[PDB]
Amino acid sequence: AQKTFTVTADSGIHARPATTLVQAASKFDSDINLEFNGKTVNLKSIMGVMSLGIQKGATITISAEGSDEADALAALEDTMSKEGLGE
Amino acid sequence: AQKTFTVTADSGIHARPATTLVQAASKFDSDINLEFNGKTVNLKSIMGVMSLGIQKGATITISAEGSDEADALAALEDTMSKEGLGE
Amino acid sequence: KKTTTVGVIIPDISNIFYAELARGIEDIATMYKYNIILSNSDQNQDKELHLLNNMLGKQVDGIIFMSGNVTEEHVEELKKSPVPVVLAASIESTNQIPSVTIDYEQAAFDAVQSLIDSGHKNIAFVSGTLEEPINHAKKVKGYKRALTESGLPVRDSYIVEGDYTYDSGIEAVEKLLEEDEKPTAIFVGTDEMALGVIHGAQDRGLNVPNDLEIIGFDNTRLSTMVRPQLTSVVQPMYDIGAVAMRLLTKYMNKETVDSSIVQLPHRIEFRQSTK
Amino acid sequence: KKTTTVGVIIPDISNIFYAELARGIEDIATMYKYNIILSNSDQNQDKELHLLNNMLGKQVDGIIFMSGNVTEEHVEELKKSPVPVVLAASIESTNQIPSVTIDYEQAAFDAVQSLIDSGHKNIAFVSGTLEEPINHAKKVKGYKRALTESGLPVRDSYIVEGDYTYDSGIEAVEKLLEEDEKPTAIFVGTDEMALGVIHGAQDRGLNVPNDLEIIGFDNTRLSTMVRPQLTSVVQPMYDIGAVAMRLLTKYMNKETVDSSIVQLPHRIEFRQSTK
Ligand SMILES: O=P(O)(O)OC[C@H]1O[C@@H](O)[C@H](O)[C@@H](O)[C@@H]1O
Ligand SMILES: O=P(O)(O)OC[C@H]1O[C@@H](O)[C@H](O)[C@@H](O)[C@@H]1O
Repeated sequence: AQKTFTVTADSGIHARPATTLVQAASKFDSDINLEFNGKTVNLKSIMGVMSLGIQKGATITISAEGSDEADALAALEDTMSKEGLGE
Repeated sequence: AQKTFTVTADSGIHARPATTLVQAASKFDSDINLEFNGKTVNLKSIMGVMSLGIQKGATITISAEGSDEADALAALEDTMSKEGLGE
Repeated sequence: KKTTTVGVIIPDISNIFYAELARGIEDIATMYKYNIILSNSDQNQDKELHLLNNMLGKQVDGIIFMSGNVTEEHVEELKKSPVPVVLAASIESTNQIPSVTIDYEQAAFDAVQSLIDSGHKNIAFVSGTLEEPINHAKKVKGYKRALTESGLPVRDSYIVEGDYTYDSGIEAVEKLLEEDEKPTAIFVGTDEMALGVIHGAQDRGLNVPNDLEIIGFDNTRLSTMVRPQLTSVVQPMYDIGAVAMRLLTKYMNKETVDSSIVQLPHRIEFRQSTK
Repeated sequence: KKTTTVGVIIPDISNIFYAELARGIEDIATMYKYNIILSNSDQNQDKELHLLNNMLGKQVDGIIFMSGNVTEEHVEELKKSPVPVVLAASIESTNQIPSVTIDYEQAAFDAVQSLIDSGHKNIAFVSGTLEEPINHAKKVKGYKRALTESGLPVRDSYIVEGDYTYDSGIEAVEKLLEEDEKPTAIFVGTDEMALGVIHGAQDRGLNVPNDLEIIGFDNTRLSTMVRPQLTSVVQPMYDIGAVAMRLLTKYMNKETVDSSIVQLPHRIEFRQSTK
């Protein structure tokens, strides 16, 4: 119901690669969130995700709760590396 | 009915400073033209003026023929230096 | 009644700074099925105020406004607007108009503080047009506050204003180098000017960061297109435009808004212009 | 029936190159009382074709299209459009669709020719995505033609492709420097890449222009924000957008059109990256 990564993107989770990671989680039914520095937000929210300011080298944990958990989590893990964000 | 200048602008007569010189001549009634390298065009035309590609250091001669010649020519001489194009 | 198209007023789209914010806005508008009507104002209050009517007179579901100087008169007309208006990378003291930015004053302070923590006592500030509130009200104050809190002098000859152009950056270092007590570090309020400051100093033969450390602001792509690579305060241009648009879609679609005053996180990317 | 607003499709507004063209378009649209609906496509043919309908489906008096690859399919749909369409800084072989650009092939040639006239025999070319016709159909050919006409070899290992990013510029010089017969001059198809080529070579210790002369393309503001200052082929980005818009207002208002195929003058700004 979740996976953890280390952001490799030098720009961290921001700009288009962040709009892309949001777009992706939004294509699901489950409830996807982002855990960072002890703060969890809705991975389907632009403001939420961008209000965290996740820099490079940080550790994050995307969680999924719904009828398509593994699918969301797996698709996002694919987006994570497809976008060079982390793994 | 006309004045001659030497373009000082390093960018020559292009971009916004060229759109400005066009805008200015267009605010008159007379017939304003630009003489360059043996080519004359309507100083009220964007395509015409930009099709000449007037670089820095070139010599040009703006001409005016109408009921407000001196006014156009004088206002343009003011625009010429106001825009750092030449004198 | 509604067109699903928002209008955006911007000083100059050709400036990398504003072009970056525009891309974020545009991306999010697209995401939420909106259209944008971009218009350049060139920091002309008259043009700016006029362009406001135009957009409203073309009935747009929203307005994103950007400007180096949001005056009382601007605020008055913006409060009158029939549709939600969100300010991007711009500020007005009363906070009556929604806006998305970063904590400029705090970011300037952190920047200078790191130069002080590095052993610098003579630190200058090359600023953009001092008239613009982000400069005199925030960046300058953050710079001064970092100085006073460390019990350092706050000399006005150590603050020279540029005009955001790379050349003003050059002219600024030369003027600063004419000072008897030469600064050892320089905080520049913009990346483009910081490149001019770096070059103007290398042309004078000094070495960055050995003879002079430098820090810029915005962390644009120019920061990595210099040698040494510019240490720069990070302002997420794209996020600011993106989030300012999202905030706008919240007002437009009447969603739950936590705050109309948003300050995204900022940090400093340390590279080579600092030790 | 008519809205007095033209739609503009662009790969990426945050890129200084396109941001410059947009400012010219916007200025002229303003001059002729038009509104613009900007939309980013990111060089995605699917996105591009889709955005075409959108604009038409919102009834616009015109369309200015920009793209690195205007394919036969693009041309087909553009000919079908009910409104005047003008291509800016983009090309399609048949010339059936109006367009404003410069003579790319001739400009690449002049660039290389000046390097040959300077005594260079081993001249390379760092290019952008080779798939895009402006590159393989024009810039490359102009580069090759300058070589053959002077009776010089046309080696394919002397042509490396970048992706327009400053980093690819760096990677390109290193690859070119791995060659046994080192090039003495390098023509880069874009200013941003040329900066990377200049830096990548200075990081390898070589001196520009003594060990290696370089020439870029576009003459953006980056050309003067480098040391040495980049010699660059001049493409009037703003004029191209401005004139492409004017040409469009001529078609829209049914005025007299001399030619729908326009090539603005180009020249070379010689600075310090060349001797
Ligand atoms: O992108 P750069 O070169 O850092 O420039 C950014 C600056 O550009 C200026 O034009 C704006 O007025 C400033 O507010 C902005 O910070
Ligand atoms: O502005 P610069 O850095 O020279 O880059 C211009 C280039 O930018 C690229 O993104 C475009 O695909 C090219 O067609 C264009 O020439």
